[PDB]
Amino acid sequence: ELKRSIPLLPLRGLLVYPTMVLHLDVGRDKSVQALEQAMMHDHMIFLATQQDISIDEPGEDEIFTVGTYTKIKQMLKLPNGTIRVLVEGLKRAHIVKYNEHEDYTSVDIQLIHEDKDTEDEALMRTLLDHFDQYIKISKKISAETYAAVTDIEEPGRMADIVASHLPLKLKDKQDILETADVKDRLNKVIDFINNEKEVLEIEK
Repeated sequence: ELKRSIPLLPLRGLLVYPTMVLHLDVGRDKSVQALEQAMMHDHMIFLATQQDISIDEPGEDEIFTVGTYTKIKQMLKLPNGTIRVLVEGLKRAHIVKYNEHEDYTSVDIQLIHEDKDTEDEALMRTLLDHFDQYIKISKKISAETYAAVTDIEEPGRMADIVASHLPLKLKDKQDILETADVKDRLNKVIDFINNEKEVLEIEK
């Protein structure tokens, strides 16, 4: 099944699956044009993740070929010229023709099909069990960690140890190591925790 001339929206550091519903804040000129172009027609767009998160104008080489045929549900034009859109993934599809225009990129795609056994039911039971084991195990580990860190009397040592358990990029951990001053170190770690807390709430 073929869909011609679908406006392309390259995602950075984010992947949308069919049936997922989320808000997106769009700013790249060529991305807001793609949105605006879709709203002038059937409200459909093609979301495809960029491979290199640092590129601002990705060519076909820099986007994955398979992505998600998507529906714009609500679109809001912000003060600054940015757009806040609510989208819903519908179907997976693959780029089959790349129409790079001046204002935005457009793409021809072919919808991909799948598609409930009694095997499938077992596998789901297994998926849920392992997922639950993994949730249970994180909860258990992090608790033991909180209790260990609780009994630490030295500020410098508490800042280091708490930093070593947070999901921080290495360069951030290195920053902590490179912060000799204990008060400065504690502050940075507190701040890191806040970011990690805010990021969690963002992804939800």
